[PDB]
Amino acid sequence: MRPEDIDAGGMETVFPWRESDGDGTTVESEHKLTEIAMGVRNPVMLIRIKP
Amino acid sequence: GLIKNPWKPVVPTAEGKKAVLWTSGWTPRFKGETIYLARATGRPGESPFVKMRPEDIDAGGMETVFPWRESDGDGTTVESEHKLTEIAMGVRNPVMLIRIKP
Amino acid sequence: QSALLRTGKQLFETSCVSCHGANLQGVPDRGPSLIGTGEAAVYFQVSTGRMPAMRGEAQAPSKPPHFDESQIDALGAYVQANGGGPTVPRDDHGAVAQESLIGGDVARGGDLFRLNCASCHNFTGKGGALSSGKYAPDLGDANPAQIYTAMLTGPQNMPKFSDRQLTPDEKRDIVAYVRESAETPSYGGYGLGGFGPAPEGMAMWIIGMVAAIGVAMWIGSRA
Amino acid sequence: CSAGQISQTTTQEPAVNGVNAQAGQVSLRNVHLRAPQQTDYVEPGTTVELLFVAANDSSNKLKSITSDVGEVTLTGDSTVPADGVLIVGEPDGQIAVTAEVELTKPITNGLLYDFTFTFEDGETTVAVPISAGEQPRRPVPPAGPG
Amino acid sequence: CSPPGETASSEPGTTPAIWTGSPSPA
Ligand SMILES: CCCCCCCCCCCCCCCC(=O)OC[C@H]1O[C@H](O[C@@H]2[C@H](O)[C@@H](O)[C@H](O)[C@@H](O[C@H]3O[C@H](CO)[C@@H](O)[C@H](O)[C@@H]3O)[C@@H]2OP(=O)(O)OC[C@@H](COC(=O)CCCCCCCC[C@H](C)CCCCCCCC)OC(=O)CCCCCCCCCCCCCCC)[C@@H](O)[C@@H](O)[C@@H]1O
Ligand SMILES: CCCCCCCCCCCCCCCC(=O)OC[C@H]1O[C@H](O[C@@H]2[C@H](O)[C@@H](O)[C@H](O)[C@@H](O[C@H]3O[C@H](CO)[C@@H](O)[C@H](O)[C@@H]3O)[C@@H]2OP(=O)(O)OC[C@@H](COC(=O)CCCCCCCC[C@H](C)CCCCCCCC)OC(=O)CCCCCCCCCCCCCCC)[C@@H](O)[C@@H](O)[C@@H]1O
Ligand SMILES: CC(C)=CCC/C(C)=C/CC/C(C)=C/CC/C(C)=C/CC/C(C)=C\CC/C(C)=C/CC/C(C)=C/CC/C(C)=C/CC/C(C)=C/CC1=C(C)C(=O)c2ccccc2C1=O
Ligand SMILES: CC(C)=CCC/C(C)=C/CC/C(C)=C/CC/C(C)=C\CC/C(C)=C/CC/C(C)=C/CC/C(C)=C/CC/C(C)=C/CC/C(C)=C/CC1=C(C)C(=O)c2ccccc2C1=O
Ligand SMILES: CCCCCCCCCCCCCCCC(=O)O[C@H](COC(=O)CCCCCCC[C@@H](C)CCCCCCCCC)COP(=O)(O)O[C@H]1[C@H](O)[C@H](O)[C@@H](O)[C@@H](O)[C@@H]1O
Ligand code: HEC
Ligand code: HEC
Repeated sequence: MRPEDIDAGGMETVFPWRESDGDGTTVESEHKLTEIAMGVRNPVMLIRIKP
Repeated sequence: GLIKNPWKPVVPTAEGKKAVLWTSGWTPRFKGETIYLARATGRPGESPFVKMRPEDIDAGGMETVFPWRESDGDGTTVESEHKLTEIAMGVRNPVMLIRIKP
Repeated sequence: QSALLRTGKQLFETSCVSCHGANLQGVPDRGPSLIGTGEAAVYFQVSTGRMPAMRGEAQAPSKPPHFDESQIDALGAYVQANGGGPTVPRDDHGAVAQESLIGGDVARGGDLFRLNCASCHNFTGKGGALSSGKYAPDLGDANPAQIYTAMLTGPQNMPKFSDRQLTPDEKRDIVAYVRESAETPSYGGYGLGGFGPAPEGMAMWIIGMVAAIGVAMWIGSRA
Repeated sequence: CSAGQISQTTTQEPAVNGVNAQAGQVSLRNVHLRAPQQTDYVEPGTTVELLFVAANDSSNKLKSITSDVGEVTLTGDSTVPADGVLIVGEPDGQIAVTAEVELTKPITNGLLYDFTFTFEDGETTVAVPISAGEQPRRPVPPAGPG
Repeated sequence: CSPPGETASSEPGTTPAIWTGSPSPA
């Protein structure tokens, strides 16, 4: 995702993603993506503040 | 709640829906379908079923073979990972192939 | 070697000619022909002591070997020169390969053994009974070369696995599994043979119940 | 009980990938065809090889092979000594008589094809198989996801 | 009793034809 995606006054939930695990098509990638969605300290809120 | 009709058509074949006990993995799903005799060679992550030739088994040998279609294969993805498991866990799937001395 | 072929022939006419023929063509109703068997068959049958056989029963047993390594090689080379066939794998020094036959992957060897070999032999390589007077022996005595050559040729009612059916890489894993499952100690106490419910039941009846009844008889009274 | 007239051990055939048919005072052993295959058939026009060993026990005999899958051609002495044998084919593993076949009709491994072996005194039909020796497993192209 | 439909024959039988295979699901 890009900085231009969020409007001023919006909020999004974001997760940590590496290049090494994308496209959970294979079984190993599905396991890796399941791991980063069930992390108890993973989710982050991204906020854009009005100028 | 635990009473079920066993003679209920649930299995799709080349002749419509049929009961479980009349079918197996070798039943054609459409007319002219090619079912290969595959063998278990490698690890689950290394294409567990591969094709075979008449030249591989010699006189006085025996091999275990399974029904394998071109529509499954490798098991690299998650879609073909649950299709290669149903083949190996089928109740009526395994076949013994023997070669008789001339 | 020319000098090794002739020393292997003089060993044959004194031990083998009675049941296999002068031309290796087989004596009817005493023994089969030896054309096309190779030196792998000879190695397996002579090293383990099965040959020469002593009578005709349901199955020829194993026993102490009659010849040594040099004589075994001579006999093998003499047989190989009369039709070809499989050969025993060697090492870099021209000796029989033992250490080089052990594979890396024991898990793949294990599940190959469980599918191909555990039916006749046991889970871990113990005995198993066959039709009428026949059986599959224990695998706890054979060196890697013997294990390799057993499934390359097909000794008896045991099938043969060609190099195309089981490639000479899966065979190494199988032999590794067989060799490892024989030298690993039991966890949790004495193995009790490694057969399962039958030795366990007998041990129960002959130890636990005997001790319990003895203790009861000690505590209690008679008449 | 297992050591009577009928014995389970004395009747065992050798595992050799070949036939052990007899003829007139001649025993033929390890009779097979060499034809390295690439597809479902071995097309006509290709030449293939016939291999066997002929043994007799006591002073000479001539021989000639005929078949129906093309024509068989012999090259060599093609006679048997008293206490010796005649080796024609050298199967892979051995460290000169040769039998070649023109193969008018296509052949495939798994089936049996009739060959007639005729001597100066005896003649038999054999119905030989095809055997591959020390040839390794041929590569199979990998599959996809499906 | 003996199972009906389990009988030996004396018919020669022919060698199977080469498999062609209809291309796609009908
Ligand atoms: C309330 C009390 C309850 C508790 C009681 C328990 C007491 C018993 C044991 C004591 C506990 C010790 C704990 C430490 C365990 C340990 O450290 O672990 C050692 C290893 O030990 C075995 O390794 C042997 C080698 O060391 C290995 O090198 C080798 O590889 C391996 O070989 C296997 O594997 C191969 C594959 O390669 C195969 O080829 C091969 O065949 C085999 O399978 C070997 O095994 P194995 O032969 O079992 O040893 C045999 C045992 C033999 O046990 C026994 O006494 C038998 C116990 C059970 C008896 C019950 C049977 C009942 C029968 C009925 C009577 C039948 C008849 C009645 C019915 C009909 C009635 C009507 C007539 O001792 C011997 O050696 C010789 C005998 C000496 C032992 C004597 C001690 C106790 C005896 C009791 C009486 C004393 C009198 C004097 C005696 C001298 C394997 O287990 C290994 O896993 C294991 O790792
Ligand atoms: C105890 C004292 C009392 C006295 C009575 C008995 C004493 C001795 C008499 C026994 C007879 C001689 C036996 C030796 C001969 C022998 O060695 O045999 C030949 C060969 O034979 C096998 O092949 C058959 C051919 O040779 C092959 O050509 C052929 O092909 C093959 O055919 C099969 O195989 C083929 C594929 O090859 C298939 O094509 C084919 O279809 C088929 O399947 C053959 O085999 P098959 O027919 O199975 O058997 C047939 C053999 C099999 O041997 C046998 O004697 C069988 C052995 C069992 C003996 C009977 C035991 C009796 C029980 C006790 C008396 C009870 C105890 C009570 C205690 C007292 C209590 C006190 C109060 O002939 C017989 O039955 C012989 C008949 C004689 C038996 C008579 C006894 C019954 C009468 C009752 C008397 C009661 C007394 C008191 C009452 C008051 C071969 O392979 C080899 O092994 C073997 O070499
Ligand atoms: C299938 C069936 C119906 C069973 C009966 C079959 C049958 C005919 C039985 C014969 C068994 C025998 C003993 C065979 C040998 C020949 C023989 C001597 C015959 C009879 C001799 C005779 C008539 C007179 C002698 C007098 C006499 C009292 C003899 C003693 C014989 C005895 C007591 C032997 C034991 C018998 C027997 C069947 C025992 C079973 C025990 C079992 C099942 C245990 C299995 C077992 C095993 C296999 C282990 O590996 C093991 C390893 C480490 C610890 C424990 C065990 C263990 O318990
Ligand atoms: C006493 C009785 C059975 C009542 C009769 C009632 C009756 C007539 C009703 C009809 C029922 C019918 C039709 C009968 C058939 C019975 C049947 C098919 C099974 C039903 C189950 C059942 C009733 C089981 C009870 C069996 C029973 C009472 C056994 C007692 C054994 C006793 C008293 C022995 C103790 C002495 C002792 C410590 C012995 C030393 C050790 C030995 C050698 C014991 C024998 C022994 C045993 C018992 C094993 O099971 C065993 C299993 C695996 C390996 C070895 C052994 C073994 O050695
Ligand atoms: C004293 C104890 C027993 C007392 C017996 C007194 C009678 C009481 C039982 C009567 C209950 C009848 C229920 C009627 C419903 C009905 O009509 O069932 C149909 C088929 O009708 C029929 O032919 C009826 C035939 C009844 C005879 C068969 C019973 C005799 C045998 C089977 C013994 C049964 C005991 C079971 C043992 C239990 C194991 C634990 C010990 C098939 O339905 P089905 O296509 O499977 O669709 C549904 C799914 O969708 C849904 O998931 C679910 O699986 C079902 O609801 C299913 O019905
Ligand atoms: C008569 C008894 C003998 C003698 C003196 C020898 N052999 Fe052995 N042999 C015999 C039989 C009946 C059988 C077949 C059944 C079984 O295998 O027990 C065999 C088998 C062999 C084999 C296996 C061949 C195969 O794979 O087809 C070999 C390699 C073999 N025998 C070798 C051999 C040698 C080198 C002998 C001289 C020391 C010898 N046998 C003696 C019966 C008999
Ligand atoms: C049933 C038939 C089988 C199967 C499927 C396998 N084996 Fe085993 N085997 C069997 C018999 C009846 C015999 C005895 C033959 C003889 O004594 O002539 C054997 C022998 C062996 C041996 C040699 C014996 C030894 O010295 O301990 C080995 C090493 C062996 N068998 C191993 C083995 C393996 C690795 C198998 C699967 C890959 C296998 N066998 C299959 C019976 C049968």
